[PDB]
Order: sequence, then C-alpha cells, then structure tokens
Amino acid sequence: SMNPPPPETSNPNKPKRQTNQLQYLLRVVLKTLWKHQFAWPFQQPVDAVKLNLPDYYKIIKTPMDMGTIKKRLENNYYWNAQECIQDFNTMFTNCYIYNKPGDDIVLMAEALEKLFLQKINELPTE
Ligand SMILES: Cc1[nH]c(-c2csc(N=C(N)N)n2)c2c1C(=O)CC(C)(C)C2
Repeated sequence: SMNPPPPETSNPNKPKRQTNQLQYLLRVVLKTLWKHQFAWPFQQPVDAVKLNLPDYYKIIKTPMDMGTIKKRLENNYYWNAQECIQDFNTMFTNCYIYNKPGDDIVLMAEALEKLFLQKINELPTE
C-alpha cells in the first residue's frame, strides 16, 4: 500500500496574511489542542501503511491533521481564519466518517472538538 502526498503547507503563489484571528488560532486554539492527552492520533497525517488501513484514503479524499495545520499557521499559509477553521472541521469530520460512534478515536476527536469550540467562541474581532 501507499500513502498519498500530504497536504501542502507552502505554496508561494497563494496570497498570505497574518491577522489577529490567525494569531489566536495558533497561540490559543492549536496550542490548546496540541498539548491535550488525546492529540497524538491527530498530530500528523494518517499513516495508512503502518496502520494497515489500505481503505483509509479510498474513503477520505480530503485528509487533514493538526501537524499540517500547525505548519500552515507557522508558515502563514492562510489568508483568513475561516480557511483554518475549515481545516480543523475537516479533520474532525474525516474521523467521524471513517470510524464508528463510540470508537476510542471518535471519543478523542469529540474531546478535542469540544475544546476547539470553546476557544473559537472567543475568537477576537478582526
Ligand atoms: C485520525 C487517526 N489517527 C490514527 C492513528 C493510529 S496510530 C497513530 N499514530 C500517530 N503517531 N498519529 N495515529 C487513526 C486515525 C483514524 O481515524 C482511524 C484509526 C483509529 C484506525 C487510526
């Protein structure tokens, strides 16, 4: 089996910005989720080879993970906060699509998503 190329974290002809909201997404949102006890399945792209999940990238066609998000934020890849919020939501949705209610990985995603929502609720005005 083979893994796909990971999502890009740099693209020189994509216009970039730093906004106060994107700074909050790195310094508050990403940092809070990244340090959580349940972060570790989400800190890098799913390695379908090592996990023996040959169907993962047959089912998940828009993969996303916090390692990618972290690099995108550190590289100022985004134009706006909504792009980054969408990446987080894609990561969570992929987990719920591939897995089953009650699976450990789903409980982990749910805990991280609760914290994500608590922090996003306090996103500063631009
Ligand atoms: C988002 C995600 N991550 C991992 C995983 C397993 S082992 C490991 N190791 C790291 N160092 N991240 N990550 C998985 C997953 C799934 O949705 C499906 C699954 C639970 C079968 C396996």
